Amino acid sequence: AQLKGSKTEENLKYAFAGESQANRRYLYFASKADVEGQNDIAALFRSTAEGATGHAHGHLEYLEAVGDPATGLPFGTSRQNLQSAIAGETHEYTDMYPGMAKTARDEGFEEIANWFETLAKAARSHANRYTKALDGLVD
Amino acid sequence: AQLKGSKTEENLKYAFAGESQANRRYLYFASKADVEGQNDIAALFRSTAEGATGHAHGHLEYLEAVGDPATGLPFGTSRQNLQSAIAGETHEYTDMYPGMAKTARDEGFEEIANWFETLAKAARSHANRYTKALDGLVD
Repeated sequence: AQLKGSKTEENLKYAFAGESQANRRYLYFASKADVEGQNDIAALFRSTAEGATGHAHGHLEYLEAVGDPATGLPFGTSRQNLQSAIAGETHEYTDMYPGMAKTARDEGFEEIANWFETLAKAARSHANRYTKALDGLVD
Repeated sequence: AQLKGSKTEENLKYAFAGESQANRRYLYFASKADVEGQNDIAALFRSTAEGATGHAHGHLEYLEAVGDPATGLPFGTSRQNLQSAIAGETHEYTDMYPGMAKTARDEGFEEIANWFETLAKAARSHANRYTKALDGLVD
């Protein structure tokens, strides 16, 4: 409770975002090393990526006291988690990805705009699957 | 249309941050569902998390030439990837995590301050390991 509204809450959200991206980045770097045949480098990136998973996990555990960094909604139980995932996916397909696609098209990046539209379609599908799972949940 | 400096470059970085966090959040939610015995919700979170990994990979593919979301540095080859990883980890241990630790301590969240300090030390260790890997890289 004391954490809500603090600068530390904001720092935990920022650090969660950074560590989440670090895992994704390090896995991407590992996949590039795979193709290069840099097998030791790939293993190092995968090991450090696992460290970033633990860091992000810890940040999110502290944030369970205040809300999901992506939606502000409570998280913990599957009911709460599904409700938050639905809100996030709905934001992605309604606003974020279509907005990014329009700007990509405005700026002349047609392939990127189509990519964003593909991800809007994916987010709509994921929102609908989460909604169905929530409907079926008896707790 | 030049991607570097465009609004679309910034949107790719932002979308990458969101998809990265989505994977981390969804794996956390999947583990909560495991404990509750909600096996299908757990699998659904894991399946959707795997989709988020693909989305993040696709965003990074577009960003290779313009710069790593975390550092602004070019990425793609193992040498570039190690240089960028070192830069990012060095920022975490010299600036980001120490600053977050100081703020948490000032706000009275002593355990969280120690958590940030632990992560500063971890980032220093990551930077050191990446530096040794770069120093011996055969490319």
